[PDB]
Amino acid sequence: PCDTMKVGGNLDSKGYGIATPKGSSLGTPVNLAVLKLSEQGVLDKLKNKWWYDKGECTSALSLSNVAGVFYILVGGLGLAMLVALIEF
Amino acid sequence: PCDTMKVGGNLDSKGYGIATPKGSSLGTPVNLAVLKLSEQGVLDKLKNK
Amino acid sequence: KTVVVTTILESPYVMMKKNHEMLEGNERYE
Amino acid sequence: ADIAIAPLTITLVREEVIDFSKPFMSLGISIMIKKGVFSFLDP
Amino acid sequence: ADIAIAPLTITLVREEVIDFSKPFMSLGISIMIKKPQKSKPGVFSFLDP
Amino acid sequence: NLAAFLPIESAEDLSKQTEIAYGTLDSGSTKEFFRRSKIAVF
Amino acid sequence: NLAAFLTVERMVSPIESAEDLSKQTEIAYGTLDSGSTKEFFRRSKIAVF
Repeated sequence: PCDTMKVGGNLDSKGYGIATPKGSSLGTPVNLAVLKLSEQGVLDKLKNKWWYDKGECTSALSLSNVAGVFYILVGGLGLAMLVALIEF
Repeated sequence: PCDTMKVGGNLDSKGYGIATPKGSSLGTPVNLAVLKLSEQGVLDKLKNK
Repeated sequence: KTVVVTTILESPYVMMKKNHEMLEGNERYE
Repeated sequence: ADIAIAPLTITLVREEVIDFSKPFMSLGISIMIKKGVFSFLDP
Repeated sequence: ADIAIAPLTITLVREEVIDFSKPFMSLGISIMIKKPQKSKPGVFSFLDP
Repeated sequence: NLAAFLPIESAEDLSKQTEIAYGTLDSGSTKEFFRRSKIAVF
Repeated sequence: NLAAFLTVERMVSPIESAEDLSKQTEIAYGTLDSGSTKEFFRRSKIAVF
């Protein structure tokens, strides 16, 4: 529902990191896999798909900032025409 | 002279990393040194300075 | 060879599929 | 288990006991808080 | 040599041959161009308000 | 006056404001980072 | 609002986009000969890069 907001900036800078137990056979290859994905740009594609794809959330003045005065003007022109025709 | 500018955003994200040859004994402690400096906020002070 | 993968349901990193009752194996997580 | 493909955050203490990889996404701590026509008469 | 405390950038190829540390500063590719050249307003700029 | 017409803003402003309540996850890098911190604000 | 400007006009200048750079062949762009930047572009497969 977009009922909240982020304020200010980041207190500390860090990164999420895959983990493995000491001496794992997976540790050496996962590093190379991460670097290859980073170079290819895959991580950015996943980020865009799961973050931006879920998105549900001087300068001159614009007709919007003054439209009210235009509404009053036209309404007045109308009231005037009505008064005149009534008198006629 | 401030006669140039950075335009747009970053195409790719990376980081600068200290390096050491394979099997160096310095590799293990340099990681810890970097993390300790980051936590203490020394790197922030150097960046600002 | 098979990897024991640990995770937590911290969206959008890990979240169950809709109607995952009919999903079996790792497919029940998206 | 044998691996953690998770939103796990790197830190000095956890490295002393387990081996992390190169970060796959960067982040930082942050704070989360709760979020006229006749306007020409406002002045 | 034995170490590189430099603005060296991490990458897959260099890791295959040498051991890096955790990044001490983050970055990204970017584009550099001549500074601005603040233009003059414009005949008929008296309508811009 | 028409011419003139035409909350917390940072962590320090949060620390100063005791009226506003702030918290973190019980077990995570965030709680540990705050607990092990030595900066005045944290 | 005219009173509010004045300064804004005196200092008006635009920018660019990396896409706008790739589209324009008239503007010339290059990188360091031996750097992570050149290698990253050489190993890339993204359309713009």
